[PDB]
Amino acid sequence: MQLSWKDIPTVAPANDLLDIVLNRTQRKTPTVIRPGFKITRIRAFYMRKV
Amino acid sequence: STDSIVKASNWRLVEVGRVVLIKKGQSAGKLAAIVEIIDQKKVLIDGPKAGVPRQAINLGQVVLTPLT
Amino acid sequence: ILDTESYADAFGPKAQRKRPRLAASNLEDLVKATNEDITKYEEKQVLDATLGGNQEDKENGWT
Amino acid sequence: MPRSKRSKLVTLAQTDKKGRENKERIFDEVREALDTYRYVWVLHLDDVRTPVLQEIRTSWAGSKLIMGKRKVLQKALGEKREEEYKENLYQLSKLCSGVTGLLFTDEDVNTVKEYFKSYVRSDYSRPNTKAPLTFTIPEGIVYSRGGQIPAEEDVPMIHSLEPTMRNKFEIPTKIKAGKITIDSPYLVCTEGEKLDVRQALILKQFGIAASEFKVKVSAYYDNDSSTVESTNIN
Amino acid sequence: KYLYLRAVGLSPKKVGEDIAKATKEFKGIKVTVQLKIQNRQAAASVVPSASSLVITALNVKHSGNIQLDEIIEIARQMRDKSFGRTLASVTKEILGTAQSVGCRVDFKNPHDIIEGINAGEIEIPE
Amino acid sequence: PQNDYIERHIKQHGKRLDHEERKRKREARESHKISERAQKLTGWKGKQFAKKRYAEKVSMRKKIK
Amino acid sequence: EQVRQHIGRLPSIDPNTRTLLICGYPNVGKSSFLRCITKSDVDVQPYAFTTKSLYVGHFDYKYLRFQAIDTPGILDRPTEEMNNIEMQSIYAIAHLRSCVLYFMDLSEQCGFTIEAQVKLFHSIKPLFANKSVMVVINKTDIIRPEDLDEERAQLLESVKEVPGVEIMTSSCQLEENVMEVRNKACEKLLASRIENKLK
Amino acid sequence: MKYIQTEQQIEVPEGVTVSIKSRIVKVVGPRGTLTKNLKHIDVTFTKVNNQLIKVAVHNGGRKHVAALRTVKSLVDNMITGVTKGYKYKMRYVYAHFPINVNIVEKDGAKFIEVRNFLGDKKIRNVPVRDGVTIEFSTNVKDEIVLSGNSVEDVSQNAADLQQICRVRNKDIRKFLDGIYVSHKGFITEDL
Amino acid sequence: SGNGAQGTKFRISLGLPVGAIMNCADNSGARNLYIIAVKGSGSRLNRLPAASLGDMVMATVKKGKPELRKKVMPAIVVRQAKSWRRRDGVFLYFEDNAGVIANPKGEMKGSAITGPVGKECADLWPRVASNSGVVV
RNA sequence: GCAGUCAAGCGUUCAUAGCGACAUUGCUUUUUGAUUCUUCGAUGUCGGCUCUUCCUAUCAUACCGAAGCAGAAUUCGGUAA
RNA sequence: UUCAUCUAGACAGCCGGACGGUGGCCAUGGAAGUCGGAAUCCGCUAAGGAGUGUGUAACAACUCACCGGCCGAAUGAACUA
Repeated sequence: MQLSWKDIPTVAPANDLLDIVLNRTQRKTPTVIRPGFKITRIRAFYMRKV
Repeated sequence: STDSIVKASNWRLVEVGRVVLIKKGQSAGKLAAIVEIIDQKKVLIDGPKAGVPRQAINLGQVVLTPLT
Repeated sequence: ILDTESYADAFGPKAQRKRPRLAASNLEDLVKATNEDITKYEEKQVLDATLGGNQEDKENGWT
Repeated sequence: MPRSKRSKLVTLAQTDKKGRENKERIFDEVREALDTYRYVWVLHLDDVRTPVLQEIRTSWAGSKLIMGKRKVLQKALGEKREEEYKENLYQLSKLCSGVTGLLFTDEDVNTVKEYFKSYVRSDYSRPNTKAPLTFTIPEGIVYSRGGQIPAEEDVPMIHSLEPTMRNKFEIPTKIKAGKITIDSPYLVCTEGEKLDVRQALILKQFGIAASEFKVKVSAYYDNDSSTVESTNIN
Repeated sequence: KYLYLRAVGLSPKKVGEDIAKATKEFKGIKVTVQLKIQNRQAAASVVPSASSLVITALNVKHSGNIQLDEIIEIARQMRDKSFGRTLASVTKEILGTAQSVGCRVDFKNPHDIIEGINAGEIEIPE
Repeated sequence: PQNDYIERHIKQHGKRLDHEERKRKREARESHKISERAQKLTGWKGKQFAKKRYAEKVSMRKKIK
Repeated sequence: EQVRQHIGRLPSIDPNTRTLLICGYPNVGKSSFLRCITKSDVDVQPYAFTTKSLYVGHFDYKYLRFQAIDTPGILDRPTEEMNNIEMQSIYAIAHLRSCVLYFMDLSEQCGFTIEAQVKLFHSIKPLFANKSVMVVINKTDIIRPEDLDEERAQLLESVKEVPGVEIMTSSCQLEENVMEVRNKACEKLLASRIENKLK
Repeated sequence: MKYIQTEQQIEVPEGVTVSIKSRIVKVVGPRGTLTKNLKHIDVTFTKVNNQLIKVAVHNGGRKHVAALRTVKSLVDNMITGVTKGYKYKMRYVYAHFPINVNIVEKDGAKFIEVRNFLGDKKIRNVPVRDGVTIEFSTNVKDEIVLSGNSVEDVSQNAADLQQICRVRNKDIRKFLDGIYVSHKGFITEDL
Repeated sequence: SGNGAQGTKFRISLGLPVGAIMNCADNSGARNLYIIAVKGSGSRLNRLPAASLGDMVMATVKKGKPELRKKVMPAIVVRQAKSWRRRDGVFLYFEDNAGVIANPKGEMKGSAITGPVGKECADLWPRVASNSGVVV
């Protein structure tokens, strides 16, 4: 908006942003696979993490 | 007319001169005077008129009697 | 620029940048520069007004 | 020591604890002064501002005033005859009665006693004493002096002082447009009041130095005459 | 009553054009000055201060090479308002102030004149 | 509101009447709450709490030294 | 983060709407032009910079919306040695199409002799080469132009030499005078805008 | 290590008579009577004197000796409440909407009724605990005084007002409104 | 309810599922509207979002003025062929189901509406009631 | 990740023989949001229709805490399936 | 366990002092120990930083570190299990 700029989102520090995004990955993605799974499932797991 | 009243439990005290009643062991049912206090659980008792040798004994082995 | 003045020196509670580092020589050159900037900006707004009426479609709220 | 204990709060300041050797130094300086100077007065300076003490200490140069722990001074002079330092000196360590200073000097006894009779400077009305006045904080915007210079002559009290005025001083204060303000006049103390801590902290806060200070001097030890004269100028 | 200020080198518009006289004996050296108002008119005065007098013995920086004949002088202007049994003490405050400023006294750093006095190598008229 | 309007508000009206004491009490309780967190935060939050406490203690030590 | 916190607080100055800046020294003692001619809170107590940023207020004149801007203040230094606080005032003057109101305090209170304020005006004259400018002499309820000195009045008549500049008396303690000053400033501003629009 | 015997001393003043049987303490004095049930603490009392009472724990741990000073201080607060009496003064402050705090009998009981808190149409009812007297000072505007023989009741009811007017979903740096304890004291002042 | 809707809306039988062509009642130049979405609809699994009288939809102009087609503008249903209940008990229906082009705040793009407009829609949308020559 | 650094500590007998937490530095596409609008061998067949339940690592809704959180909105976090 | 402090008064509390050159130098709208950059010394001392933090537009005030008064006898720190 052109006359005011109240609406910028909160920009966290670097380590805080690190914690935020990394923990969102560890929470909003599944976190259990086993080495006995098909390598396709292991791959899909880690590609999803990335 | 208006004094403080506090109900004091009159516990027998493990004190030098308290006489105990040995409830088990070779001195069963014999009196013995407490001679010194060793620690919280053990004391040195002596019961010479009843035939108790001077010894260090647990307090769970004897029963405090009202006599001092 | 970060070698000479840092972000902390540029702005903040510990800011040290108190004067503009490229202050103009005098007031009148500042004024004529400002007039040129305003003319350029307003001409830019005019020329971009030739591309839009999609902004006005936002007044009628379709996409 | 077993757990759940108060954590000692330390900070990063420059000055360090003095220790035993500073007391040894005070002890030895008192000893040498006793050997050197003649007259040794014991001065009671229980609550003394340092500029006052430094002016007193510089209103003469050829003498020396020594302070320190009362116990270390009584030790240096000696508790009793069995441990004293000069003949009949223990009658001085029996006369060290608080914040005590030792005034080793060669000035005539008359000069010193008249000076300590006639020296006075104003101080804050320190607590636990009879109040030397009565100031009522006026109603309205409280100013720095609380009315002791007029309102147009004084500046408003800092808004940041209001939490202290309201919590530590118990004065019912408001903030009206950034100015501390009481709706009704508030009296702090009356003449003759045995001051509490908060009364004397309020009086110091407004810079009310209506009271005065002078040195309470008890007996002095005359070195060569080896006796003590119980002067007492309270 | 008295009002003190340092920002020089209550009727504001009048005293400013009256205290210029007392200052500007100092070539733009910042000096504490006082005011002695009687009813509504003030009189200007320059207060003897260590830092301001050290500068006149010479952004900007101070290197000095001041000679010790004047440090004892500057100290001598401040004996009445200092806690010094000797002029050696007061010249030691002045040498401390000079070391704060950044100058050098008799062509070396002002602090060695402290232990110069302490070792007896330097002596002070008294 | 336009320019540092919260300092302006604190200057013109002060803070809440219990702000000093409620803040001081929270600070005093923080020593208890550190222990409570270190003994009750479980799992990943507990692991992070332990690691940040170790880092804060080593930074305090280095500050001292 | 610091920029976002600060930039979200900045006022909402519209360069294009009817604006009028309040230059010079309007904020003296209890009085302030921005607190009196519009609803807005501006700190006042006599030191050189009691506000470090632009403050905006608003009012309505002849059913139109106006904004009034209080500038943090300017010193009479050259441009190569002025700081950001007064670059704010200078940028506000130079950009916003406004009616500049330059205040002087003939009283003692601002901390400036009359000729200092006039020399400052002669310094910031070139910023005015495009706007409409007014001079406002305030605190006349505490000063006497009848006993105003001849050299003082000789400089004050000398500021009217600048084209488009006209002075007024005023006193913030009488609302009628401040409303008069605001009214004529607005009238000049509508005059210029209408001459533009009907062109 | 188990302390053989650790003791604390509860000093009874001249006008107070305390009765302690089976760790139920009754304290009676000029301002009324108080009773507290201490049966959850294994602690032993003793009347050493008409003006002193000894409270003691035999063979106690570090957690058990932590309860002697609590018991002693609780009995001490009883004594001070029954002689000096506790007086909590709360001041309610507001920016735009004036808080209206009245005392109303709802259903045979006594209630502080807070109204118009930040313009709320909700009426906030805080029950008055028994033995707590709610009084409105006239000398100072907008101040409540709570008094009673029990510090526990007075302080709890004061904190109940403090919390019933908690500001929700607003920036409490800007919204200063509420009922705040200003001063905790004694009714007398000075003896 | 929606943006610009006046007050609550009671239940009426849903007539217009997604994918339903409805006439353009106004004079904006569209000849029919194609409902692609319905405002306010709940998320039931296989249930198509359905629209009724007085409901705001999202519609594409499928036939008509080329200045209006290929665009997705909000619309407000003003008629309905599915019989619904009026509380003063009568089940009624119109002969066609139709709507009007509205900006999301409720204003009519057109300057008039032709044919009847249900009172449940005229009442709910003031700009519809203000542009409808025939109500009920 | 590799290669360094520092050193709380460790080894100990020699703290330089060596280990070594935390912290940090170099490498990764051009300092002015332009591009980098940009794709590069899954040897894999699982996936939808209906329908139930569980997990919490919570998206929403409930209640809280911390933020320049004025309001509105938002962000981060807590209890919570 | 090691080290340290302690009737030359220990730990915890109140109470008091917490000074003088001095508002040290530079900076600038202001910057007085406390936005900052470098000095960081002297005096007077029982002790008191060219200042540990809250604070002020700057000051003021409060604070600690440091002494001292009251009290009276043990206490603190780092480590190990």
